[PDB]
Amino acid sequence: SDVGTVIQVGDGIARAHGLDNVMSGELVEFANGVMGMALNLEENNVGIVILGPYTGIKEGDEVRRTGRIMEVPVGEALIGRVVNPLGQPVDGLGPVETTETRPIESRAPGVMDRRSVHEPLQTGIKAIDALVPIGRGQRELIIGDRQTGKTSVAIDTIINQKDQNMISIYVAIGQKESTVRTVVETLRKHGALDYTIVVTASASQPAPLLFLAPYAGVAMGEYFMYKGKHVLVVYDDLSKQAAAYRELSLLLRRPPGREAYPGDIFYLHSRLLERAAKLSDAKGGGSLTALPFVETQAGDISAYIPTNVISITDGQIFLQSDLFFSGVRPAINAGLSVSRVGGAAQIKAMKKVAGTLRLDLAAYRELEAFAQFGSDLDKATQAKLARGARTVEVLKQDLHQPIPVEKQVLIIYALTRGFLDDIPVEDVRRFEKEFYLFLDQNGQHLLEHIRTTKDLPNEDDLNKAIEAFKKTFV
Amino acid sequence: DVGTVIQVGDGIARAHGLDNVMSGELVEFANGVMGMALNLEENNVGIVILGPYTGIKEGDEVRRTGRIMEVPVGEALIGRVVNPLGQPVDGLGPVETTETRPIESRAPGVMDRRSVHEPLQTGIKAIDALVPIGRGQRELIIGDRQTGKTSVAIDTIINQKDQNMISIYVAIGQKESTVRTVVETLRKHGALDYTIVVTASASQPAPLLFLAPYAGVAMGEYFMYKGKHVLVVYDDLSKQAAAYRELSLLLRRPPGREAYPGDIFYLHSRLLERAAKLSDAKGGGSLTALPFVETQAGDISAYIPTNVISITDGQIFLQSDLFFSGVRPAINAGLSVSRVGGAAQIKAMKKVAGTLRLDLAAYRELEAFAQFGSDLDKATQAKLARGARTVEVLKQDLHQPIPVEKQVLIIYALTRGFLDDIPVEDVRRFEKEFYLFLDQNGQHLLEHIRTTKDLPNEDDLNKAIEAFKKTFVVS
Amino acid sequence: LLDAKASEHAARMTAMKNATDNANELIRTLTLSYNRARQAAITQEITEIVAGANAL
Amino acid sequence: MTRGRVIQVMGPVVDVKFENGHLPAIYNALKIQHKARNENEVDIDLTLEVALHLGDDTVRTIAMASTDGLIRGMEVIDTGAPISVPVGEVTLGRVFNVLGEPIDLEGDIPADARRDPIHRPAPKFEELATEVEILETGIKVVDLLAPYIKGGKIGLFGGAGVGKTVLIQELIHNIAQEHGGISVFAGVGDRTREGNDLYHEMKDSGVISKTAMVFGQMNEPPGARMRVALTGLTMAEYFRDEQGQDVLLFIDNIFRFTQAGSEVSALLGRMPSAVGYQPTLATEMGQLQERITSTAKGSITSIQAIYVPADDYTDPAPATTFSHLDATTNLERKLAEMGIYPAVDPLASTSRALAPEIVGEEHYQVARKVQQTLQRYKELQDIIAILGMDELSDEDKLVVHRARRIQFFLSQNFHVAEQFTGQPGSYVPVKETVRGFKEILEGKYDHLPEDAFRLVGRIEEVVEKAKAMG
Amino acid sequence: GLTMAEYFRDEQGQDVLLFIDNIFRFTQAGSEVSALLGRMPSAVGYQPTLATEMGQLQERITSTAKGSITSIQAIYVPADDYTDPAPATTFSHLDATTNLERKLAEMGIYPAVDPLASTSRALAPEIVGEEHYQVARKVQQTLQRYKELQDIIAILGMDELSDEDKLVVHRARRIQFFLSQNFHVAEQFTGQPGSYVPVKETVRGFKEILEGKYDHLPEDAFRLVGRIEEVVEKAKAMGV
Amino acid sequence: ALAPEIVGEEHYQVARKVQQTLQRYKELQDIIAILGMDELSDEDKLVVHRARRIQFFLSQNFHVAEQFTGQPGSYVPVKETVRGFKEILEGKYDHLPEDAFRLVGRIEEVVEKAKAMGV
Ligand SMILES: Nc1ncnc2c1ncn2[C@@H]1O[C@H](COP(=O)(O)OP(=O)(O)OP(=O)(O)O)[C@@H](O)[C@H]1O
Ligand SMILES: Nc1ncnc2c1ncn2[C@@H]1O[C@H](COP(=O)(O)OP(=O)(O)OP(=O)(O)O)[C@@H](O)[C@H]1O
Ligand SMILES: [Mg+2]
Ligand SMILES: [Mg+2]
Repeated sequence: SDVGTVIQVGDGIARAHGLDNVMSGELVEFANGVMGMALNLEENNVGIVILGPYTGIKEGDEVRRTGRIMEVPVGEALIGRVVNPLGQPVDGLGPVETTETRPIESRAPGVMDRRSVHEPLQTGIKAIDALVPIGRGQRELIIGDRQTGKTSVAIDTIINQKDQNMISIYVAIGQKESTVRTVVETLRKHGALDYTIVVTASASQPAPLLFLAPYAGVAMGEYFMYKGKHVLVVYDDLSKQAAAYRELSLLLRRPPGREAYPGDIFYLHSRLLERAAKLSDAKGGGSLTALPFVETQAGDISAYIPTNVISITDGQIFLQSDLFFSGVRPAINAGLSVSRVGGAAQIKAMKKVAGTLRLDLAAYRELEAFAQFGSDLDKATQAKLARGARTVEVLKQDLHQPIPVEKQVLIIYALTRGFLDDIPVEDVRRFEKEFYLFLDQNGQHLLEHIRTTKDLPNEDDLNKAIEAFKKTFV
Repeated sequence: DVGTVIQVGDGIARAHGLDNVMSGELVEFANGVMGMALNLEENNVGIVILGPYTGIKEGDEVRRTGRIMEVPVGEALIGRVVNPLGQPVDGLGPVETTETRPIESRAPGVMDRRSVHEPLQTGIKAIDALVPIGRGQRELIIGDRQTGKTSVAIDTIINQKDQNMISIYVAIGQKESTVRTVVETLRKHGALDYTIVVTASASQPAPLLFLAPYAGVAMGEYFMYKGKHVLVVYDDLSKQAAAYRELSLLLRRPPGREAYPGDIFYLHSRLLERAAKLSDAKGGGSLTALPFVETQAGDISAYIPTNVISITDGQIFLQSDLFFSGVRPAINAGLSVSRVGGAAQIKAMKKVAGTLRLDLAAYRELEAFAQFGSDLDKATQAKLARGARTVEVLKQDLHQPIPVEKQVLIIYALTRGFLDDIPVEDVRRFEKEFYLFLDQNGQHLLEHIRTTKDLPNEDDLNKAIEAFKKTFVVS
Repeated sequence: LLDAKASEHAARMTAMKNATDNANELIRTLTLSYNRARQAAITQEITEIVAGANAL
Repeated sequence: MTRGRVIQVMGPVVDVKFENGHLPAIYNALKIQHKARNENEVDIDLTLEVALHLGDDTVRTIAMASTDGLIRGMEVIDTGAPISVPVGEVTLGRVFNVLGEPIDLEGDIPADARRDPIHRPAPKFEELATEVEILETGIKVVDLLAPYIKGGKIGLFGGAGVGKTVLIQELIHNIAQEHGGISVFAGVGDRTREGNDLYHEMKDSGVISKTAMVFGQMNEPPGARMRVALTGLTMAEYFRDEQGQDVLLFIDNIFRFTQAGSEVSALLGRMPSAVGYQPTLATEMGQLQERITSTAKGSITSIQAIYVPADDYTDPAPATTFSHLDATTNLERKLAEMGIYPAVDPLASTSRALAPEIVGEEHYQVARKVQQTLQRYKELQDIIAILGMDELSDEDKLVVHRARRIQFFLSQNFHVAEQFTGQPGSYVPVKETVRGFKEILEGKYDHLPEDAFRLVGRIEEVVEKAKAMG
Repeated sequence: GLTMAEYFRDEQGQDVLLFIDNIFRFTQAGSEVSALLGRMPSAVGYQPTLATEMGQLQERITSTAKGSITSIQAIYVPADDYTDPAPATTFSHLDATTNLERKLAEMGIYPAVDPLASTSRALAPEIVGEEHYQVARKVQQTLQRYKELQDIIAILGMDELSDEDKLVVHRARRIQFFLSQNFHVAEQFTGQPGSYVPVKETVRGFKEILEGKYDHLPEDAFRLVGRIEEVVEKAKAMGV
Repeated sequence: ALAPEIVGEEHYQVARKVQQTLQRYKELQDIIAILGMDELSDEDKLVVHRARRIQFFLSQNFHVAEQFTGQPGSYVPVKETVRGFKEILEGKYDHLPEDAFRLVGRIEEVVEKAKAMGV
């Protein structure tokens, strides 16, 4: 029948006897009102994962079948609210008042339903827009270590999308609740909360809800994607999800391997990540795009969960601790950052302007690493080492201040064209903000054209404007 | 004596019934497929399947052969390609054997053994001169992948035509194309008329690979106890160790270093120790063994390489970076040794080349210091010239063996200082030109060494070597 | 002085070539020891995990 | 016939009981097709592969799609055979999945198509070929400095940018046009964004008409990823066996085939071995590669990409794969910047068929000199990075002159690049490249502009292309 | 301890300090009882529920709208391995962290604090001021540069290097010894009585070291001292 | 038994002093492996010369080695062994070359083996 009774209760996992017609992935309701998900079906016992406080479930209590697959509430009313992984409001402010539901175990859009990534996502970070392009539909990994800049990299992205016709979701997994309060508070002040959803899974919760938290977050975004608007999703640690499955499995006695991560770990992480796609015109041209985060201990890029997330994505941004403690900020290592789809997600202007920069940076990496010390040398090597240094400053940027794309292409046209040679390396930071003043007051014609045409203006006019400013500068 | 299977997973199987079974018995499934009984728990026999397991269902039938693990032997096997079980593979019909032997024989004891005293001439200048193999020595050919390991064994089997030897080749884990190719190569040189090739290629279930090296010596011991000398080659013992590691884990036997269980040393020794030089009471026969090991990263220091370096009476170490500088076959003289060697050389060769190692050992190390070295003393400069010719004198070619009387004559010249006159690039032509000069002109020297196993008149040889050097021309 | 300075620079050049060649050889020898160890630890942690799992 | 029921479920794994004791064999396949009786249920259309006979008439099974929604007491039915996919001319040009279903919206392959098993006993020693043959690819660098061998496994070490997809399509076009043989593409673990781009490029390059493709996605349970090569393989066996033609098999990354085997061994429960891999690494790896051989009728040759796990060729996974390979081609980004297509490094690519008894002595000598010439040029590169050209000796300047021409003559004008560039493109027979490189190596043609050698075919084309400049 | 501190925070409403000594021993106890409770093992012989238990305890230790708990905890790094599960999981729940290193303790630089690995969310220009932040990050560049340069010195030798490389090593030695201090609880351990340095003074002094004003003094005078004034006198006794 | 009482003071000062020279050589192993002996100064040079002498003078010719190398064996009594090390440590045999110190018995044998070379 549809009623069973609990025989073992412990640590979140309560086995039960009965419930013959349960499905794998159903919801079951205890008497206390806490819900649970059936994840094992032994020959005599159903294995139930509790999705709430378990201190009130005793042996012999009755557990009843909901009759429905695991479902997350969706609707326009969720925008601007702080919510649980289950559709339950947390910020106070009353009910979420949703209209319908979606499965958290959806199929990914298949081949013949997808198109090539064809359009940009402007993050407003000089290094991320120029050097490591993300286009709508890409899967991008931010992999790094504790205390390097990671959360900062994601937040700037949300703010710099204010003008663009975008929807953004933040999925905070395993984080201390004061930190989630600081982040929510930071965005409010910048006016960001009006078009965003924060989904929260604090460190006090049963590990099963940390496990559902990334799936609930994509299940909310896919609703808007199939309706046609573009959407962006950030997961605040996939390594903290991995751990929750490991705990939620080892208690149910599934067999173990490698660092004791069960044998489903690649099947779990991939399904979540592959949902992202740039649907085709028949599907209405919507798009998800995804930003998983992974934290690596002593930079072990070879560990089990890191080897796995480096593979499923369409690129990586590896961040290094020594660059941070050396003034390079954001601390993005150019050698280990890769983009499989790179070359299509930039505006036409940036493509033409940025090709030289990736080559110039590579030559500085090889050459400086030997010849910083030897000054009295071949003039070609001395000139090559100047561009490397200036480039590193032009790529440096401040916290919580994104830069619009038209201004990025103009400073990089200067660095690539080499007008900046005369300027010492040191004051490039202040100068980069100031060339910006001259451009606003005087050069309205060059900027009007770039936004409208996504294209670069006539060289003589650009050379004239930049050469004239070089006269003004002291 | 009939039972039924109850679990059939990944090769390992178990059967309820069979109450009286023996450890090491043969069992037959209803399929016509065979198996080995290895364990007896109180109600269930544990069986390892030696054939296709895709027809074996729970509740199927397994029956008792009535015999201990037995391999077919007889004179009819020579010249046929066969399975580890006595089953013909080349086509050509049945093997038509007469009798059987256990694959779990005891080795020849102490007092049932004698010391070695007859050579196993390989026709390879570096092995015969520097690292001798006597009949009955156990020697391990160890090198990284693609270093010529197979090249050395086949050169030996062809050269062991003239001498009254039986040779067996046991291919463990090798690619099937490489094995078919070897048989056509043996048929072209006429070698197959006196040999047996035993095959356990990589697509087969692991149990027939494991029993395969053992089967090789069960065929060879039949001939050994009847008095005729025999040689055996094992094409990868490190692939035999892998197959045991799988058979033990599925069985659930507990783990060791890497993952090899503790019976790896017991496995390898049971095989190697069966090789003995029997004494005159036993009829003076001999087995002899050439195991092969492949090592990761070309490093001698690792678990399976050091286990087999323990059981053998020496080793031949081959370097990949010698081979890629072109030297073929390439043999580091410092890490290669023979422990029974010194009795296994003919009298002329003991006198000639007990010193070649001094030129080679020293020369290989010296060229390292001198390249970086600012200066060389006249004594160092001279050592270098002599060393230079030896490396070129130890360079050979594939499938071309040199008879032993010709070996002692070319080594005498180099070890006598006459060869120093010839330039490096010309040394190779001189060696070909010398062997031809000896065939056409110098027959008296060649008759004496073969007949009396000993150096001929030094004065005639000096006279003779100066006479050749007049006829030779340079560049 | 012209012979002395020409021969010096040359001496430094020779030493630096040999020094770099010794360093690069040591890097491959050390790299293999690291790989051998990484493989070793991974097997140990797995076997301790499975030994307790087999007991319970 | 006999119908079973499901008595256990945990993630990808399922157990079935067959009460009469009439049971399925170890690699057979089972269907669940069920219509929902009440609105609480979810309809299911799953299939499962057998793995162990556990006892008490029960069988352990790995699942080929998602197991959510399963209710024990479901009914499962046995096909009497392994997974079987359609073979013949019906498969050319269309994309299929592991089950043999068509993923393309190009109709459904009919019932009458002959369907043959994924799992089959491997080819025998009375059936193989005694003598090595070399396969002429029409590509200058590959045929000259790293000859491919029929019946061989070739290894592609490369990433993005260097352009795997151009090299694969040009090989499929040259073999189909000149040697008259089809190809198969089996992308084990292909990223979905990549499958769509590949189908559009295979179509827009015109190559599609001569190839059949199997895609197994990352989002599938591990057993699907593992058997996906075994279906691409069983399609190619038909052409060699019956159409007797020679065939080419491409595998997208062999590492994911081994890793899926590791994940299935963990689910089923086998104790882990060296560095956490399956106990049976070789018996699984060996049972796939040995099917790829040259039987008397015809041959299968394979180009397989590999990813070294942590730049450790000593790790258990590379060592078993590197056991089987016969040639190795590396693609390096540096060349793909200067202008050389295909971007294959002459000095890091090697073959076991570059030997005078396989190629013949004139081919062996011409190849050995080319490598000597280039390696000496590379020593002068670090000197030219510090200093000027005329600061070298005249012996080193001659090495630079000839080497720079050889690198450019190694390049070639491909046909599948025609869409992108007006240039038509050319195919070179092995005798013509061996003859031509012998002429450059005597210097017969040294009185010519450097760029005359860029993206050209036969050496006589250089003569005419020179005249074009003047 | 926590239930007592909670009653004072919530009902009485006074602000409070909590001191917990070696919270690793909480995590370690669970392991001992895990096997006898019937739990399967995880990672390096640890409980299957490590992150849960740490979360339940740690998420109670908060400063609410009613009142504030300032909380100071000692953690033991299980086998001198910061990559172990118990420290790694713990690192996610802190606002400020100081890491102690035995290599510094061997050199006698007490308190033995890593100036690079120790980071707090409050080193932001607004929460401490522009003058403070400038000096702090500049010290962190000097000490990271000294770390890479020590490898080159150990094999090739210090005289081989440039004037800028020499001046980094000069200043980094002084900065690292001037981070050491004479405590009152070091009265029993070191004889000398002890010092309290106000924040304004610390910024002045570290700025002088970075600008080179005090580089004439010998390095041995910067060990176990409080204010820069003292360092001048300590040198006088030596005779400089 | 390397105790001043059991083996005597003479056999004692000599044994520890040998260990002190050799342990320094291990510390200097990882520097001389890269640069060579140009980096070494003063005491480093003298210590490496005497360590090379000591390490080869601990090697011997055995009667059981006759089955591998044609040389005869040697038995060195203890009073000779202790006496020999002293002269190497003092530096009385600094002039003789390192290849003359291998596979020899009592110290004199090194002088005749050097004289055969003439180096
Ligand atoms: N671009 C930047 N400019 C200045 N300060 C920065 C920058 N990026 C990061 N920081 C500072 O360095 C730290 C970075 O915090 P962040 O949250 O990125 O660390 P994290 O360890 O990656 O966090 P998490 O544990 O959530 O992943 C903070 O102290 C922050 O103020
Ligand atoms: N002395 C030689 N002179 C010339 N060519 C040789 C010589 N010895 C071997 N070769 C050739 O060089 C290559 C050496 O590879 P080979 O297969 O013989 O090595 P192997 O160590 O026996 O291989 P494996 O790892 O499979 O055991 C082959 O192409 C072989 O034909
Ligand atoms: Mg953060
Ligand atoms: Mg071989």
